[PDB]
Amino acid sequence: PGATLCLGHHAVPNGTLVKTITNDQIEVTNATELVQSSSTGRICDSPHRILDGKNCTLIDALLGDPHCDGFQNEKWDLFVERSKAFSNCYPYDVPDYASLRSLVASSGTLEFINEGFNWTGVTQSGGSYACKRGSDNSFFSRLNWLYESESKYPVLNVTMPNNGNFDKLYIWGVHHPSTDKEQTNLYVRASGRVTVSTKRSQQTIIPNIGSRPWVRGLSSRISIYWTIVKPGDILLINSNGNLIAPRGYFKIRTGKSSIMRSDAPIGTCSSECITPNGSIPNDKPFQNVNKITYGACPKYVKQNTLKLATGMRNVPE
Amino acid sequence: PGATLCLGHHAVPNGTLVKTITNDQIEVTNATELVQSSSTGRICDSPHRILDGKNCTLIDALLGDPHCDGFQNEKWDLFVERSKAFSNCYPYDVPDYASLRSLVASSGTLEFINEGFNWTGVTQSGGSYACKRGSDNSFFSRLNWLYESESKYPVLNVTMPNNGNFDKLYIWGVHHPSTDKEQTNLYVRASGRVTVSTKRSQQTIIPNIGSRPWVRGLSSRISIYWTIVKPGDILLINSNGNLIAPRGYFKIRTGKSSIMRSDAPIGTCSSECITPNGSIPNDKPFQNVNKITYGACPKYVKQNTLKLATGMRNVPE
Amino acid sequence: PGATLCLGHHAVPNGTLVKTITNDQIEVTNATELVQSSSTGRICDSPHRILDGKNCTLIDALLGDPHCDGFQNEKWDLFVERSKAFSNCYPYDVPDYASLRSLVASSGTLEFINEGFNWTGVTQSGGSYACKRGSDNSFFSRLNWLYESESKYPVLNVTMPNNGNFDKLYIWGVHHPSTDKEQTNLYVRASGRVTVSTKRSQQTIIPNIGSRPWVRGLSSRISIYWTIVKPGDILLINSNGNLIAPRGYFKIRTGKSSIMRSDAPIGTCSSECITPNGSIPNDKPFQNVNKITYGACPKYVKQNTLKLATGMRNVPE
Amino acid sequence: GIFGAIAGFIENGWEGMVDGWYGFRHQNSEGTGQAADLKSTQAAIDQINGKLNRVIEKTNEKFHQIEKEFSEVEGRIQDLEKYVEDTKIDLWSYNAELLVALENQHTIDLTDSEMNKLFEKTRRQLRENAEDMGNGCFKIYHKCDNACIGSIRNGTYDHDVYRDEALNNRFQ
Amino acid sequence: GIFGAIAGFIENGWEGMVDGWYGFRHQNSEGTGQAADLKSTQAAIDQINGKLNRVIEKTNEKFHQIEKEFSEVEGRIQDLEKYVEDTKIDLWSYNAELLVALENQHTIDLTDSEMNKLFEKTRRQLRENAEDMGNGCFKIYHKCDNACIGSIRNGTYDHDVYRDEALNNRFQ
Amino acid sequence: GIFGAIAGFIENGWEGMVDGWYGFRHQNSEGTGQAADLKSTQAAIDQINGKLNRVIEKTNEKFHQIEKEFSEVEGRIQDLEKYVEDTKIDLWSYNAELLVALENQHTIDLTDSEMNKLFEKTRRQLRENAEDMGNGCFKIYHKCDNACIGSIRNGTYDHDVYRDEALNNRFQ
Ligand SMILES: *[C@@H]1O[C@H](CO)[C@@H](O[C@@H]2O[C@H](CO)[C@@H](O[C@@H]3O[C@H](CO[C@H]4O[C@H](CO)[C@@H](O)[C@H](O)[C@@H]4O)[C@@H](O)[C@H](O[C@H]4O[C@H](CO)[C@@H](O)[C@H](O)[C@@H]4O)[C@@H]3O)[C@H](O)[C@H]2NC(C)=O)[C@H](O)[C@H]1NC(C)=O
Ligand SMILES: *[C@@H]1O[C@H](CO)[C@@H](O[C@@H]2O[C@H](CO)[C@@H](O[C@@H]3O[C@H](CO[C@H]4O[C@H](CO)[C@@H](O)[C@H](O)[C@@H]4O)[C@@H](O)[C@H](O[C@H]4O[C@H](CO)[C@@H](O)[C@H](O)[C@@H]4O)[C@@H]3O)[C@H](O)[C@H]2NC(C)=O)[C@H](O)[C@H]1NC(C)=O
Ligand SMILES: *[C@@H]1O[C@H](CO)[C@@H](O[C@@H]2O[C@H](CO)[C@@H](O[C@@H]3O[C@H](CO[C@H]4O[C@H](CO)[C@@H](O)[C@H](O)[C@@H]4O)[C@@H](O)[C@H](O[C@H]4O[C@H](CO)[C@@H](O)[C@H](O)[C@@H]4O)[C@@H]3O)[C@H](O)[C@H]2NC(C)=O)[C@H](O)[C@H]1NC(C)=O
Ligand SMILES: CC(=O)N[C@@H]1[C@@H](O)[C@H](O[C@@H]2O[C@H](CO[C@]3(C(=O)O)C[C@H](O)[C@@H](NC(C)=O)[C@H]([C@H](O)[C@H](O)CO)O3)[C@H](O)[C@H](O)[C@H]2O)[C@@H](CO)O[C@H]1O
Ligand SMILES: CC(=O)N[C@@H]1[C@@H](O)[C@H](O[C@@H]2O[C@H](CO[C@]3(C(=O)O)C[C@H](O)[C@@H](NC(C)=O)[C@H]([C@H](O)[C@H](O)CO)O3)[C@H](O)[C@H](O)[C@H]2O)[C@@H](CO)O[C@H]1O
Ligand SMILES: CC(=O)N[C@@H]1[C@@H](O)[C@H](O[C@@H]2O[C@H](CO[C@]3(C(=O)O)C[C@H](O)[C@@H](NC(C)=O)[C@H]([C@H](O)[C@H](O)CO)O3)[C@H](O)[C@H](O)[C@H]2O)[C@@H](CO)O[C@H]1O
Ligand SMILES: *[C@@H]1O[C@H](CO)[C@@H](O[C@@H]2O[C@H](CO)[C@@H](O[C@@H]3O[C@H](CO)[C@@H](O)[C@H](O)[C@@H]3O)[C@H](O)[C@H]2NC(C)=O)[C@H](O)[C@H]1NC(C)=O
Ligand SMILES: *[C@@H]1O[C@H](CO)[C@@H](O[C@@H]2O[C@H](CO)[C@@H](O[C@@H]3O[C@H](CO)[C@@H](O)[C@H](O)[C@@H]3O)[C@H](O)[C@H]2NC(C)=O)[C@H](O)[C@H]1NC(C)=O
Ligand SMILES: *[C@@H]1O[C@H](CO)[C@@H](O[C@@H]2O[C@H](CO)[C@@H](O[C@@H]3O[C@H](CO)[C@@H](O)[C@H](O)[C@@H]3O)[C@H](O)[C@H]2NC(C)=O)[C@H](O)[C@H]1NC(C)=O
Ligand SMILES: *[C@@H]1O[C@H](CO)[C@@H](O[C@@H]2O[C@H](CO)[C@@H](O)[C@H](O)[C@H]2NC(C)=O)[C@H](O)[C@H]1NC(C)=O
Ligand SMILES: *[C@@H]1O[C@H](CO)[C@@H](O[C@@H]2O[C@H](CO)[C@@H](O)[C@H](O)[C@H]2NC(C)=O)[C@H](O)[C@H]1NC(C)=O
Ligand SMILES: *[C@@H]1O[C@H](CO)[C@@H](O)[C@H](O)[C@H]1NC(C)=O
Ligand SMILES: *[C@@H]1O[C@H](CO)[C@@H](O)[C@H](O)[C@H]1NC(C)=O
Ligand SMILES: *[C@@H]1O[C@H](CO)[C@@H](O)[C@H](O)[C@H]1NC(C)=O
Ligand SMILES: *[C@@H]1O[C@H](CO)[C@@H](O)[C@H](O)[C@H]1NC(C)=O
Ligand SMILES: *[C@@H]1O[C@H](CO)[C@@H](O)[C@H](O)[C@H]1NC(C)=O
Ligand SMILES: *[C@@H]1O[C@H](CO)[C@@H](O)[C@H](O)[C@H]1NC(C)=O
Repeated sequence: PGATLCLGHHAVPNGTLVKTITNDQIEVTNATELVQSSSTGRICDSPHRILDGKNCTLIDALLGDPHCDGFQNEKWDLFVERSKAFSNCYPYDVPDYASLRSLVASSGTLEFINEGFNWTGVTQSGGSYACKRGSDNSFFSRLNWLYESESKYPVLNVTMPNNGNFDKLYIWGVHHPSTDKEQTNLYVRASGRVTVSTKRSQQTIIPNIGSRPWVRGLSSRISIYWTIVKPGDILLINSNGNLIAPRGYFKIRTGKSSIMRSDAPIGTCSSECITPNGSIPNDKPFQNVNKITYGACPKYVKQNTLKLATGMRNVPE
Repeated sequence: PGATLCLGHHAVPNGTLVKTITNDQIEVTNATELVQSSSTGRICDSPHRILDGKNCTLIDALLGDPHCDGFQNEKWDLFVERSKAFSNCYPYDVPDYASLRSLVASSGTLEFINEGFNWTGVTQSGGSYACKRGSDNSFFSRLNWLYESESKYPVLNVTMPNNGNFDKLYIWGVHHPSTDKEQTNLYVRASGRVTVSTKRSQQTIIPNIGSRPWVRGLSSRISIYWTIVKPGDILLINSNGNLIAPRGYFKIRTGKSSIMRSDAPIGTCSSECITPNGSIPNDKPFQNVNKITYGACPKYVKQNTLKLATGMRNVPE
Repeated sequence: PGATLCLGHHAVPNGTLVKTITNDQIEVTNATELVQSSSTGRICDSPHRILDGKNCTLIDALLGDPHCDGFQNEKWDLFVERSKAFSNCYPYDVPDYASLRSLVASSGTLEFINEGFNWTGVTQSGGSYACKRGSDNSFFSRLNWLYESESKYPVLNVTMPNNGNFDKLYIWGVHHPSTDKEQTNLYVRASGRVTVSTKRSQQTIIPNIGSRPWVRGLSSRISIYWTIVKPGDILLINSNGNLIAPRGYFKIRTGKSSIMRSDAPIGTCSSECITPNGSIPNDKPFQNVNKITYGACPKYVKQNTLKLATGMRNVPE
Repeated sequence: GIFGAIAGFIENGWEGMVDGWYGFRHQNSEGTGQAADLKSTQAAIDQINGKLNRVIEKTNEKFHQIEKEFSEVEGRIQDLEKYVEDTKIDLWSYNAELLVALENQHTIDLTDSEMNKLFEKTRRQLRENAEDMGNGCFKIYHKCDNACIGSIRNGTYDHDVYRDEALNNRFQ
Repeated sequence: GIFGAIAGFIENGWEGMVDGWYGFRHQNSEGTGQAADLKSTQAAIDQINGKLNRVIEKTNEKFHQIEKEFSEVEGRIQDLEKYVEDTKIDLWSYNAELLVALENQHTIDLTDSEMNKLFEKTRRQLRENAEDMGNGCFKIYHKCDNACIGSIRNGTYDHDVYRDEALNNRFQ
Repeated sequence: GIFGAIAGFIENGWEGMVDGWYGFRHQNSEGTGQAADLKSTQAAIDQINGKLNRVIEKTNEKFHQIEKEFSEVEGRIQDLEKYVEDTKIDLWSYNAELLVALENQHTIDLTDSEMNKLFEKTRRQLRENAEDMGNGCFKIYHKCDNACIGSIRNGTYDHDVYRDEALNNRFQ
């Protein structure tokens, strides 16, 4: 004359192993994955403004390499550099390439404003067959190759004040001829000098004559440099030869823009987190896809799986 | 015929919400704040030795800009640079300004020992109206502007051994004239050269003639450099023009000194932790006032509040 | 008519104090040490390949300082630099010494392949009494001191393509004579120039004539530089004087090699973890021996002891 | 495991309980039955969903950073860029590993706790009318039909109604 | 919450208990009363003060560091300086958030534990002379005046003195 | 400490128990005795060895890194190298300090738990034949010789054999 009442808990036939403080592997009824380990392989074109660089690196679009003319005045949240990109203008180098690429990438714009520099006494718009634009010998669109006029090259001494309320980025250069005949033919003097200064800073570059390895038709080179001018400051360009002059300035902005090396295709979808492998969801706190990321992303970790228990210990019969 | 005995716990009418592993907001009877989020706005002048730079940056006090003469041979735990500081001597630049500022700041002293360099054949103590000291044209107090004597400038080749038991910091410079007439008038030769070497290191700087933007009366510049000489090593200064010579050395020390950019006023109080906003108490483990700090400080975190429960769950009736 | 049954737990007469969340010091029956704080003082010669530099720094073995001839073509997992090391060849400097030391150390090999550069028109294998090899004046074994032949020094313009499938490291240099007579005697021209370029990069160094402090017999110097050439790229060396030419290239590898400053002796034992104090066991998760380590090592922490409880609270009677 | 109910004095779980995490099985004069306890089930689920919501709380948003892959050997600065990133990754990997270990240890203990709490709540209801058989079951010393069992499951069991009958059966 | 006393089988706290964290309320032949238990109160306070002292243990002292604000665009080196600091701040912010969550979870559980321990200590004193009513109260089956209640509160209650009277009332 | 057994209602440990962590002492008609309980002992040891194996799990292997000691003053880049390393060391030192504090708090609580579990298991075996004296001891109200005590220690005690004798002694 009585009853039995038993207390108890559920179980499942298919439990899942998790780690604890005390156990490398203990079975619970359910768990959820905390490490994002897959990607669709596509960079979603929303919500960030993606600019596909295609055949152009950011620096070649900045300087104005002819096949990069379509990038004039472009904007981006994320500039995507493709591994197939190539230069096809005058062979060049950028001392501290990495820094110029970074500061332009972070600025997020190639917005360019022409300025009327006073180049009285020299010929402008030098060109080369290494840098063709359609049918004609040409040059970087944002740079101005100066050379002798009527067999003279006077000491250039020109100024450009920043009377606005925002910063100006100036890209300029120095020409390295391959022989002494080139040097005297272009600049009369046996050696040049380029000095670009502000109230507070100065850069002097002395060109170097000599052969470099043949690239796109030429053994000569140009070297690229940059100068930022704040409001109330003044740019002063002083040269007696080999100057590759700016045509104006780039507007510098601050904000959330950046640049990524990736060959992933761009698709029509929305994703906050971008990796070079493609966009990834961000519902999990960690990810093992790529330490390189952009946007609202899970944190990169070495583990490819981390199971968070969402149920009790599984004790079957 | 009996009694009732009830066990229980207290509660308060005014509980406080805290976060737990499982609950974003749960009410406990009391809690204490772990993030320091306020400042009095004053930098306490104890226990650290505060040196208010006032109108002077550290580098201008180092070089000896006339309105910074009061900083000669000063010491500090924390040098405070004010945003109103200004240079008022010969316009100049320091390649790697940031590093020289850092190593002097960390050394914590401007202690300067004159040395008798042998400048036979040149005139000493060149001056400029850009750098007035009272009524007279003058120059940086710790630098020695050398120039022609009787229309010659011989190859200077002078030495200064470190026979002591501590390191010597030498500050020196190079003069950039604005025109060729200046160059020949001051140094005879059409171009100068400054080489400063030790047994193990060397620096050569070639000056550059040309106009820079007008600053404090001048389109010319000087460029500042530095050389450390260890015990048993020797300084050798070699120049055929444009040398801005040191007058001696700065004693380099190691220790706890540093430098801070701040406009906060200095007050009579004691505080171990200094931020640019002012001193803050350090009884809490974290702070959200400023990532820039000096002394025994809480750790900077992004959160502006973190409540540590100091009581049980609050269960009112 | 009954019994008593008491439940209980053990204790020990010699408990050990540990820290908890709530207690700075509470006694448990046993604990184990988690911070490795001692070393035998010997670097175990297994399982990593240890190369004792002895009297030679890595850079002096790279360049080929005569007393370092035994290091030609050596390999290592860990190169150990001794504090007694010394240079005994031509006095020199390396701009960015730290980086060249690092990239060679990480490469882990001094494997050197001679290449037949075309030095027609100059004399080769200049020597100096500062760099004796046995009875004869000599020079760095991997460098080639070029100078005038029959009182001329033509514009050198030589090339070396990388037609293989691996990277080439070239070490080269520039000679700084101490006087104008040296300059003209060795290179005819009043000043030299060294330009080393690839398709994508270039370096030009202008030598500087003048006295430096006497070192090993000389007031002149040489300056060391380096250039990496990838497969399909080409090295081009262009100079009109003061060139210190490479004799070939070093094979660059990637892998686990590195370099350590230590005076600890090398012993016959096996240890995965190496510190400058000597090898340490790696059975504990943390260590307080040295923040400098190599291999499979515990993590460095500031604490010199951390006791993990391995037993219950100790409650004696 | 720290209370000793789940995987302890309760021998195993019930795969046939599909409508709750915790509950009751009974045998009486009218047969046998099973019923889920929703309050204890919901208490454990609420806690687990709370910890899940915290772990996924907010995604750091980062924009321009440092470079992390390099095509050229450079030395010092590249060594430091690589070391900074490797340092960061190792610390976040440590945080992730520890977080999951601590959370999973706590989840196993809290679910064990909720099982124990339901058992203790039932024991207290039954007063002197039942005895703990040691395996999660109570032997109820009086006739307890389906409504009576139901009264225990919904917290309205009146122990005074049955005490006389239960005491008589318990003590011979 | 993990023992189920506070916010569990004890329905609510006592705002009128101002001289302790835990304690006793009684009803007997002489009236009603309330008294704080100092030992349990002090045990919970000591633990909380221990964890508070650990959290505030030692202030790192730092002197010359790196720059963290910049007036000029510079590129690579400034990117790395900013990234290093942002990395550090995010990890310390994580440590601070986790520390408070873990500590607060533990503080709620330890204070629940101390309440349960006092209840279990009282139950054990009473032996066969009282029954647990399920809400934190014991029904004491014998006359228990103020001194008797006091004896229970200070651990000197002698259950043998009252056992005969209590057994008689309990079992009809 | 969180269950209140070790350093709680069990007054102290037994230095003379050398063959186990937990166990039984008895007094009966044939004398007194002590015996270790291996299952509870092993359960606590297994858990501690599990946490020990996790703490020593894997050694990071690092090869070429950054420099950490410097013979020359350099400024900006050296400041950053030093700051990166000091930042890393402080965070690992924090992880190590927290890890040991959490683990040691948990080890003390789990060993307390295993003691409580053995006590509760024994209580449940004894049913109505014994009473909890409040200090970790049961008063067993029937003749219980060495084999009987042994039956309790190995989980085969049959409470029905002694219930009549025990009830008679318990209730006058
Ligand atoms: C310092 O030393 C360097 C190295 O010796 C010299 O540099 C070389 O200069 C010559 C110019 O005289 C360069 O020659 C040119 O090579 C180009 C590359 O050709 C490649 O591709 C073709 C297939 O398309 C292959 O067959 C070939 O082997 C190469 O792999 C050619 O495109 C050029 O040819 C065109 O112009 C010439 C006219 O000169 C025609 O005859 C051709 O038919 C064609 O129209 C040209 O031959 C050579 O590439 C340079 N080498 C390097 C490594 O840069 C410097 O000149 C020297 N400095 C001084 C001052 O002497
Ligand atoms: C390369 O090109 C640059 C740019 O054109 C030249 O640099 C200029 O050089 C002239 C000197 O000939 C500088 O002129 C000086 O400007 C000073 C700044 O004046 C400012 O403030 C006043 C109010 O106080 C304003 O009205 C004015 O507009 C400016 O905003 C003046 O202080 C100077 O004036 C004093 O001296 C002159 C005598 O020359 C008197 O007439 C005046 O009354 C007063 O006493 C002076 O006028 C000019 O500032 C420079 N510009 C820049 C940008 O640097 C280089 O000279 C040139 N190089 C070569 C080799 O030709
Ligand atoms: C620019 O200015 C610098 C500094 O004045 C000059 O550099 C000096 O040049 C002279 C050469 O004329 C160097 O003199 C040499 O010093 C060597 C170092 O000797 C040290 O060790 C000995 C003990 O062994 C001590 O007694 C001595 O005091 C030193 O501490 C000696 O080894 C040399 O001596 C040998 O050669 C000479 C022949 O010249 C013999 O007489 C000796 O017996 C011995 O065989 C020699 O005396 C001097 O060291 C340089 N100093 C520095 C700091 O570099 C530059 O020459 C000058 N430039 C120009 C263009 O003038
Ligand atoms: C200026 C000119 O027309 N010179 C003739 C050359 O064609 C020739 O040398 C040949 O030069 C080829 C490259 O020539 C250009 C180029 O890069 O396209 C021609 C450009 O108009 C010129 N631009 C300017 C502003 O001067 C440019 C410039 O001088 C260099 O790029 C500077 O480094 O050079 C190519 O290299 C051929 O291989 C080469 O033979 C010379 C002598 O042969 O004759 C000139 O009439
Ligand atoms: C040396 C001198 O007296 N020269 C006369 C100049 O006054 C004048 O050019 C004027 O120069 C002005 C600046 O002059 C100084 C200065 O900076 O104060 C005068 C200093 O004594 C001199 N110091 C030395 C050691 O030579 C200094 C120096 O040459 C430069 O700073 C080097 O860059 O120059 C100011 O620039 C006026 O605007 C300018 O007209 C010339 C020609 O006018 O006459 C000289 O008699
Ligand atoms: C070339 C030569 O034999 N010159 C004679 C010198 O002995 C002497 O100047 C003396 O030079 C000494 C150092 O001489 C060497 C050296 O460094 O050993 C001699 C080397 O053969 C030479 N190598 C080459 C390829 O030319 C080397 C070279 O010129 C320099 O190292 C370049 O900086 O110099 C030492 O310095 C003595 O102190 C010095 O007197 C001169 C004039 O005295 O006579 C020459 O016959
Ligand atoms: C996302 O993309 C990254 C970057 O491309 C992928 O990581 C890369 O994975 C490849 C695997 O093919 C690694 O290369 C291989 O390494 C092995 C040795 O581990 C070697 O035997 C092969 O010959 C090859 O070189 C590569 O190192 C690695 N890169 C980095 C920077 O870690 C990743 O797999 C992609 N993830 C997803 C989910 O798509
Ligand atoms: C301590 O001082 C720091 C540094 O000055 C203070 O942080 C700064 O707070 C200001 C708020 O006025 C931030 O500037 C503002 O930003 C907003 C957008 O967030 C913008 O709309 C405003 O026009 C203005 O630019 C500034 O970014 C921030 N600086 C840093 C480095 O974080 C801080 O508030 C002070 N704290 C205390 C307790 O005094
Ligand atoms: C492993 O080797 C390291 C590096 O040599 C040792 O650390 C060094 O310990 C010495 C102790 O003699 C420290 O120097 C001394 O500092 C005190 C002040 O703290 C000063 O009064 C002395 O005159 C002397 O300068 C040195 O700073 C320290 N180096 C570093 C980088 O921390 C360490 O002790 C060795 N550990 C073992 C287990 O062998
Ligand atoms: C509850 O917490 C509050 C705030 O954390 C405590 O108030 C502090 O009390 C101390 C000691 O009297 C004062 O020195 C502080 O200035 C107070 N801080 C604040 C922010 O008011 C309070 O003492 C704690 N205890 C109780 C029982 O309320
Ligand atoms: C208690 O801890 C100590 C030290 O942590 C243990 O002693 C170690 O014992 C092992 C196995 O016998 C030896 O290999 C080690 O060399 C010992 N270490 C030290 C520092 O002595 C001990 O075994 C632990 N257990 C007991 C029961 O004491
Ligand atoms: C431009 O430069 C020339 C030469 O120095 C000068 O004559 C002229 O006035 C300057 N300005 C303009 C607007 O041409
Ligand atoms: C200083 O230099 C001159 C010129 O070189 C020289 O004659 C003189 O001896 C040197 N020493 C002293 C003390 O003047
Ligand atoms: C080497 O250089 C000389 C001079 O430029 C040249 O005549 C010769 O052909 C080149 N090649 C060889 C193999 O000598
Ligand atoms: C509880 O169950 C009894 C018996 O089934 C039922 O009569 C009563 O309505 C229920 N009450 C509540 C509050 O669930
Ligand atoms: C305990 O309380 C009783 C009754 O009030 C009192 O007589 C006795 O002295 C107290 N003893 C202790 C140890 O507190
Ligand atoms: C338990 O102990 C009893 C009494 O000593 C013994 O007879 C029996 O064999 C034991 N059984 C088990 C399963 O240990």
